[PDB]
Amino acid sequence: SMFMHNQALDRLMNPLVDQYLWYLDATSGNNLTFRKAGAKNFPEYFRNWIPGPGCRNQQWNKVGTKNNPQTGTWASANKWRLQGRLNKYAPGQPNAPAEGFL
Amino acid sequence: MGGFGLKNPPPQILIKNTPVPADPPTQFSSQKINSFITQYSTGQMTVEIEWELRKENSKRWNPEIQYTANFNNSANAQFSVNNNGLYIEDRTIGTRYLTHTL
Repeated sequence: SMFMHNQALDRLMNPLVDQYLWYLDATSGNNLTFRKAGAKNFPEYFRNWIPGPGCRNQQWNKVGTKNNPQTGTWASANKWRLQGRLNKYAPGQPNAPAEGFL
Repeated sequence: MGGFGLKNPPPQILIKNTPVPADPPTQFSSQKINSFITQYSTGQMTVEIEWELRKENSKRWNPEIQYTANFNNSANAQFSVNNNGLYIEDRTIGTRYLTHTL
């Protein structure tokens, strides 16, 4: 696929109309209160799809003065082990780092 | 009440004015459309029945009772409209006059 996506996953929807699905927002007052999904509050929407797999990875800032002075990076690497010996996990799942980090 | 009992009688015929909604609001709402345009309709109908009837052969000598318009003079004729324009039925006319041997 040579294309970059036009939309985020969490952002696939019509903003103009609220959903018909109801959830439990608040337990206060010895009773249950069901909010309705909508009113431009996105995090509460129901969705059919969820983001891809991955794992957390150590991030080194591209500006050298902001990085911890490690004489070498091994003990900090992501590793998988096979037959009782450790191999760096590279490259990992296609996860992007923070902006300005690697 | 008298009549012809039928397993498969003539079908009911049902008619309605299709609803025409009034001007909808510009912002979207999922509730039903309450306000419509007041309208009615009219037109002619017609019904054509085909009746089958049993001819009468009776050799009795003397004449029979028959239905006859009331012999009397009257301010209003029988089964006819009056001065105000209202149609008036003078009687209920049974079907049984001609005699038949038991």
